[PDB]
Amino acid sequence: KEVTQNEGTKTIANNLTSTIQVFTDSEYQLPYVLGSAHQGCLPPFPADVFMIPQYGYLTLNNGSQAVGRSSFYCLEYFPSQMLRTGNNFQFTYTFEDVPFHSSY
Amino acid sequence: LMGGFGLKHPPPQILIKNTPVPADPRSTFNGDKLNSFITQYSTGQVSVEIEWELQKENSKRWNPEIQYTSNYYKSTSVDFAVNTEGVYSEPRPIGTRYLTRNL
Repeated sequence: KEVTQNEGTKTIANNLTSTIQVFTDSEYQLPYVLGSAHQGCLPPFPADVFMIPQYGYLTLNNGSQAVGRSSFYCLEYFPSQMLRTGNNFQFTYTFEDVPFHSSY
Repeated sequence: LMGGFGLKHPPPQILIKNTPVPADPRSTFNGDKLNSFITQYSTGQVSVEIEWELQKENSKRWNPEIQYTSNYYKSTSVDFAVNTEGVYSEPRPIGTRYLTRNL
C-alpha cells in the first residue's frame, strides 16, 4: 500500500505492481540476533496485529570507534525471493537432536 | 596448553642408535664386560610427509579482511632469508588468526 500526503489529508491506495523481498539465512552467515529476548514477537493472542521489528547488529568496538576486524554486512548481497500480491513464500526446518526439557 | 592438537595416540617416537663395535680384546678370556670400543658416528637423510585437511572460509563480509603481509619499504635484508654470513633467521612470530567469523 502507498500513502501520499496533500496538505493535511491522508489517503491510502493499493499498489498492485510493488514487491517485497524475503530470504532465510540458512548458512548462518549473519549476526544471529534472535535469542536476546527482544520484543516484536508474534502476539500471544491470535486476534492481535503486530508490527515487524527492525533488524540491526553490533560489531567490535573500542569506545565509540571501530577497529580493523569490524565487519559490515549488506543484506542485498544475499539472494532473495521477490513477491507481488499474488505470490507466497514457505520453507521447512528440522531440529537437531537435543535433550528433553525436564518438566518435573 | 602450549597450543596444538591433543592426541590419545600421538605420532610414535622414533629411536636411533649406533651399534657398538668392540676394539680388539685380550687373547685370554676375561668375564668382565667389554669397555673398549671404536669411535663412530653416522649421517644420513630423513624425510617426513604430512597430509593436512583444510576448512574453507565462507563469508558474506562486505569490507576487506586483515591479512598477513610483508613490509613494503626498503630494508638491509629480506625477512625470512639468509644474511651476508649465511645465517637464516625468523624476524617475528606468526600466528594463525586473521580472517574473521561471527560469534
